[PDB]
Amino acid sequence: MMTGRQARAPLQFLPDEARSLPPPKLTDPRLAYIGFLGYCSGLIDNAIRRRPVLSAGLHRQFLYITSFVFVGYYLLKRQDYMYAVRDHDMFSYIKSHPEDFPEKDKKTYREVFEEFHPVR
Amino acid sequence: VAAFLKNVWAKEPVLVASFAIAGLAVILPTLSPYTKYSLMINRATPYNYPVPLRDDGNMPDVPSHPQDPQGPSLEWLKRL
Amino acid sequence: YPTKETAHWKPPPWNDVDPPKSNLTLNFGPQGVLRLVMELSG
Amino acid sequence: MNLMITLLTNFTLATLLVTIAFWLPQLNVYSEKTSPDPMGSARLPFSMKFFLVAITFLLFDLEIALLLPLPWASQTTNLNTMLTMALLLIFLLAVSLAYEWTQKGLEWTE
Amino acid sequence: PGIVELPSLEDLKVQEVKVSSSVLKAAAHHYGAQCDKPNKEFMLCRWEEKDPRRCLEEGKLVNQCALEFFRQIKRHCAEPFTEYWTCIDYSGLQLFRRCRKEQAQFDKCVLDKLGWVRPDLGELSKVTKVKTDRPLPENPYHSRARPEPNPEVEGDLKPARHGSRLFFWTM
Amino acid sequence: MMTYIVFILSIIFVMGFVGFSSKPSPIYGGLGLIVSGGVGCGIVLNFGGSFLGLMVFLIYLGGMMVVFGYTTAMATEQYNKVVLGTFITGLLMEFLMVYYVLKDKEVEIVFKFNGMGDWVIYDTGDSGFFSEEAMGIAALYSYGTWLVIVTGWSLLIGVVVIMEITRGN
Amino acid sequence: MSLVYMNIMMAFTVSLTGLLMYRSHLMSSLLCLEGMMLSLFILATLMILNSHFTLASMMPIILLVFAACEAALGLSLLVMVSNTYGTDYVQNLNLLQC
Amino acid sequence: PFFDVQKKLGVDLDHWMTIQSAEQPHRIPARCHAFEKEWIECAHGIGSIRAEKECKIEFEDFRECLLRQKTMKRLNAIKRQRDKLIKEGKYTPPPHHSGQEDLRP
Amino acid sequence: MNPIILIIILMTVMLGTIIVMISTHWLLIWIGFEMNMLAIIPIMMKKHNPRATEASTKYFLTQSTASMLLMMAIIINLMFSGQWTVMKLFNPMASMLMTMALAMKLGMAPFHFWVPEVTQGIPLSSGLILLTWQKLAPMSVLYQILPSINLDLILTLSILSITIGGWGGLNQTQLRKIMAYSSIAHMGWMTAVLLYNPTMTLLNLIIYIIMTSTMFTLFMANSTTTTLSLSHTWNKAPIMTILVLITLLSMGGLPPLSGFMPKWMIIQEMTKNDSIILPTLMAITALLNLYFYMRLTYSTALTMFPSTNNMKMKWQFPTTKRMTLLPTMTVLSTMLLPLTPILSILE
Amino acid sequence: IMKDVPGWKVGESVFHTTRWVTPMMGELYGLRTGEEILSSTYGFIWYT
Ligand SMILES: CCCCCCCCCCCCCCCCCC(=O)OC[C@H](COP(=O)([O-])OC[C@H](O)COP(=O)([O-])OC[C@H](COC(=O)CCCCCCCCCCCCCCCCC)OC(=O)CCCCCCCCCCCCCCCCC)OC(=O)CCCCCCCCCCCCCCCCC
Ligand SMILES: CCCCCCCCCCCCCCCCCC(=O)OC[C@H](COP(=O)(O)OCCN)OC(=O)CCCCCCCCCCCCCCCCC
Ligand SMILES: CCCCCCCCCCCCCCCCCC(=O)OC[C@H](COP(=O)(O)OCCN)OC(=O)CCCCCCCCCCCCCCCCC
Repeated sequence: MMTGRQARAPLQFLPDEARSLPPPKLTDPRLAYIGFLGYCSGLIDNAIRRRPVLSAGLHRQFLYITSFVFVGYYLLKRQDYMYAVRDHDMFSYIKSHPEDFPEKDKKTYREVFEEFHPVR
Repeated sequence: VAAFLKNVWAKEPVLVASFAIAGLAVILPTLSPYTKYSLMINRATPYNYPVPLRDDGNMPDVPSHPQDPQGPSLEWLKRL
Repeated sequence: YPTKETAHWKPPPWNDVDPPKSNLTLNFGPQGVLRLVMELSG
Repeated sequence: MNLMITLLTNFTLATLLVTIAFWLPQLNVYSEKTSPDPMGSARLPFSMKFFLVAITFLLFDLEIALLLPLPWASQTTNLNTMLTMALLLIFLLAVSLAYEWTQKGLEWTE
Repeated sequence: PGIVELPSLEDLKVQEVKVSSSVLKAAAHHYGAQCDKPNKEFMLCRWEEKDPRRCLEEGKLVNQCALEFFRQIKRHCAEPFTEYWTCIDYSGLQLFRRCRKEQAQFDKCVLDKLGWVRPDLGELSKVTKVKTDRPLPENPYHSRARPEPNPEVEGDLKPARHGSRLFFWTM
Repeated sequence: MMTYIVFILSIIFVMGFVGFSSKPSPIYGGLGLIVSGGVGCGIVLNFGGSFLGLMVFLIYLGGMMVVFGYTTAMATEQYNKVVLGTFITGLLMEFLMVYYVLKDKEVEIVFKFNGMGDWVIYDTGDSGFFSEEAMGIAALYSYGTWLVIVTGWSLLIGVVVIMEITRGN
Repeated sequence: MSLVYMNIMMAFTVSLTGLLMYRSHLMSSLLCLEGMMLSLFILATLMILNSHFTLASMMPIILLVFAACEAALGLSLLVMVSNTYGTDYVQNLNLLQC
Repeated sequence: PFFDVQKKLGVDLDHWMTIQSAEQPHRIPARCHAFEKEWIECAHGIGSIRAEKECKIEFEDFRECLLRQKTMKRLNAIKRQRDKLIKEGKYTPPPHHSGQEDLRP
Repeated sequence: MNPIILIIILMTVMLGTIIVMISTHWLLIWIGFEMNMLAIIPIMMKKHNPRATEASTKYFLTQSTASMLLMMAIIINLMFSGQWTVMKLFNPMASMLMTMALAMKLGMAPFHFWVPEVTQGIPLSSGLILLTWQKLAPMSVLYQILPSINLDLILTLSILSITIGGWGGLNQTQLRKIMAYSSIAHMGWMTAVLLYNPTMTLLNLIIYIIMTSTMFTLFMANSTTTTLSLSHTWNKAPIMTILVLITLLSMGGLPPLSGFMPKWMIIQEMTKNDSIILPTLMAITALLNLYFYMRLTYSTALTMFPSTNNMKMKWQFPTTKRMTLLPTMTVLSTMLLPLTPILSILE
Repeated sequence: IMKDVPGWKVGESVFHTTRWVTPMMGELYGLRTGEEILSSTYGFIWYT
């Protein structure tokens, strides 16, 4: 849908204007969930090779957690960037086309007549 | 590097001549002084028409006639 | 679900390797003189 | 037009000579010949090596087809790029030949 | 669409240079030196107008300046020229290299009686400059107005309002 | 008649494909594809593609159909109704196309096609001291760098793949 | 459009339906496949020579070479088939129904 | 996925053979160079959705340059009316359309 | 095979797919498909039995026919457009032929008829390549030609692929044919959302590649190619039964798993476009796929089929197989639905 | 010639633009004899 937006600057994971946006905190619940996925990957890696699941390879489990947090941080940054680009294009388009977005007359319910349907 | 080269020239001279001729073919255009003249002759061969320019008023290096002094010269091609 | 059409189908082999299911004999005859029977493998 | 006339003339001369070769000695009323090979009746054994030299021909002939515009390509203005790509094509033909060598592809028809 | 406008047959009548290709090629370098100016006016007009109907009168000047080139050969040096284009005319590829003594006689006779100098190797292929009085074509392609582009992106980039807004995800 | 000659060659071309699409035997199929390659080469020659037509001879016919007839002669040990029926079917389809486009000067099977001879679509200028086709093929080494890289790599890999899949090991 | 394009496209469809309706042989199939490639060569060539698009004149040669290499691959596949059953019959290639 | 590696790295892998209006060897123009240049300069930057309706004139000009279908249809009409008037005897060709006029240059 | 030659051949497969992805010229698209087929042929004939040679012959015939229809579509595009940009197609005949050619390359029905054969004939690693990596390049071309794809054609191919890949796997006891009919159904799911939102096409492609790579990696880890051989896993490797359980419950689109993510998002982009009948019928037809996934989980994880005596020997040897990315893919193919709005990275 | 045909514009350009278009072979040598046609349209190709 937005393929013409990211075509003037192709193959940029995070563009320069992405730095205008606030990055996710390191205590992001999504980033904590991806770290939990790293912990689950470490436990499954010890379970498939018949290792003590909590004991064997604390260095390996720690690299699983670290690698998934590291990849997921940049994935969350790009995610927040692309939703901000979506909203920026939306708001610029509504501002540039006022005739396609008229201000509606908000009527209170003293004028608004709804048909009543009795439940009996 | 010395006994190996004489050994492969004794056993397989066709392959030694092959790799020697191919190695000269690779390295020698980078070392030849006449490689530049190939470029300069191929770009000086006029396949198309030299479409002239509108004299706006300031082109001091473009001639008005082919026999004028300014412009590209090929005295290097005649003399060599 | 075996039907009447798919009833002659046996399952494939376990290593998926099927069985594969002669060399040339020449007569360089008389046509001194000598007859030869050649068993050639190419 | 001259070339089409020349091809038609050569085909007509060849067909005339072939017709004379296949029909002039048929008029001989010599004799009917009663009951008109190293292998007797065995099937033709497939040789893998003949097919290998044919496909090696086909692939190196494709590399030749890439090499055929070189007398025209030497006339370019981008001669460094042209020289690099020409030496790269002949080098890839040589790498095809070296790989055909060292994996025993050129064997018993070397 | 519209009707294409062609010139009448009176506009195309001109005294044609009715000489053969060997006569042209034998007289080629002196034609390129001496008939330079209206030829380059014509070819500048021909690559700028991109329409031969706008280039006819200049072409007539070419067809005027060529004939004065040949009459001035015919008034002074018709015999060495004829001997030269005959030898050019014999060859199948029309080689200059087969015909150097006839070229030498023709160039000697032209340099004596008319003072014309043959162009050196590399000169007739020079890109020259032409001083014209005709205006530059502001639209030689007859192109119409291009469509106006889409509006750009501008301003600061605020974050997404209430996150992604995907059904229930609060970030 | 002579102004339609490419068209006439093209008709032979279509006939040649029915010479082997009906598939009589792979050796008669090879012969039909050889005659088809010759007439299609002539079609290429008549637009001015001399080098491309000689590629059809040297590489398609003299290079590749040689290998088809070679491999076929190593099979199909040496000694139909459907073949002749499909052959006359395709022939009658093609001559109905000929008759329609010659009686109407317009036809539409899938696309619209003119019925005049294809000499009309040509250019009325000269290319100077070069063939534009020859110089566009000479451009393979200066402008066509990436194309030469991927083509030579595919041919090298083709040699490697042919040696792998025919070894049996 | 031009009248020769009609015949080259119809030749492509004839060799298509020949390649899409096998009789017995795999070699006749590869012949129909290379007839398709030949018709593509002729058609691309007549377009590129028609429009005087100069740089695409190297295009059909490439279209030859790759596809001719493709043919080589198919021939080797056929030979492996003929190194199992003794023929190149397409009805012998039914071990993968189950 | 259109991973535009060429625009990212600044290399020109295949853009040169893409259009007829590109840089050709020895400055050879295509037979529809002007029509394709006009269609490209019309349809540039505005997107395909706008370009299908806002550059229809340039694209019809360029397609009719390529295939010459309106031109050949007009030649069919002229030649067929000429053949009908020849068959009816209402028309004769001129001497310059018979080969008896010693062509121009 | 020589491992150097194996590395060069796999790099040539990847090179052909990348050349399809990164090129702007149609001849380079065709060249990428030719290079990809020409290099993947030895990966299919790796073990050198007549099933691999037959499978490679069928694959060669279908992909060669698709490449010829692709080049014909390209040539008709040069007729009616005079140029070579990989973009929309300027003729509905060339659009139809290119959509047919890419449907033949993907194995979408009714051109699906080579996918359960060839995947049966070739090893599990080459079938993994065929069902994951060989779906990338035609979906890239379908991504870039979608302004000219006819709607009824792509939706007919999509629903026909979903229904035929659903009814295919119900009769199957061979695991590679199960993954093949699952491939046909999921490619129908990918191309159905194509003209509406191709980001969801990319999301479905990525999640399908993750789940298929997980299932083939489990099949290679356990060395099982049939349902009844996969049923021996609990007596040998009990964790692998849990892994095939959660991955096959993921592939059926059961929440809260990640394989529910694409199809839901597909419905989420098709009810916006006022198509209500079509995603409903597609979702109901996906229950067939989930039924034979449940059949496999019953045979493997949720019951215990009888094993043999020689299994007691295999208790004494741990798995020395390089199960590459199997924990990573197993986690990603199951626990990714709370990260559903990550899909905006594909926009 | 085109006096009888209703609605015919003589010399009407089939192109929308008023730019000069290079004449096609059939536009120039259409109404002429087949000898001049063949000499102009396959003369150089068939020459020897
Ligand atoms: C001074 C500098 C330092 C400052 C430090 C500040 C922080 C201090 C505390 C440090 C720790 C912070 C932790 C993260 C923040 C709180 C996140 C949270 O609770 O979100 C509430 C979240 C929404 O509730 P809320 O009332 O709207 O928001 C409260 C806050 O404002 C929530 O804040 P929010 O609005 O920003 O949340 C954003 C959004 C809010 O959520 C939403 O917008 C709704 C959509 C969420 C996803 C729903 C997916 C549904 C389908 C899949 C179901 C998955 C399986 C379910 C569980 C299976 C068993 C594990 O979250 C997400 O989109 C992330 C996805 C869900 C993960 C939540 C974080 C997990 C961290 C630990 C991972 C360990 C495993 C956890 C369970 C894994 C499955 C979730 O709750 C849920 O969605 C329910 C699911 C469970 C949530 C996880 C609870 C975290 C603690 C777990 C400890 C026990 C672990 C036991 C062992 C392992 C499992 C067996
Ligand atoms: C860098 C320049 C360009 C190089 C690429 C272009 C090459 C052009 C020529 C094409 C060559 C294609 C074929 C190459 C095959 C090489 C492998 C080979 O033949 O090895 C076997 C051979 C011994 O032969 P054998 O196997 O015994 O044969 C049976 C009959 N007796 O083994 C040998 O005979 C040994 C062969 C290797 C050593 C040769 C050394 C030659 C050195 C010449 C002088 C230096 C030249 C500069 C370049 C050096 C490059 C190494
Ligand atoms: C918009 C999308 C753009 C594109 C995004 C990226 C797409 C990624 C597509 C992945 C395709 C994977 C294809 C298969 C891997 C390639 C290498 C290979 O062939 O590995 C198999 C190999 C063969 O070993 P072999 O000796 O043949 O074993 C036979 C048994 N004796 O070795 C083995 O058999 C070892 C056993 C384990 C192998 C596991 C391999 C997993 C590979 C896939 C990882 C997941 C995909 C990447 C992450 C998601 C990205 C979408």
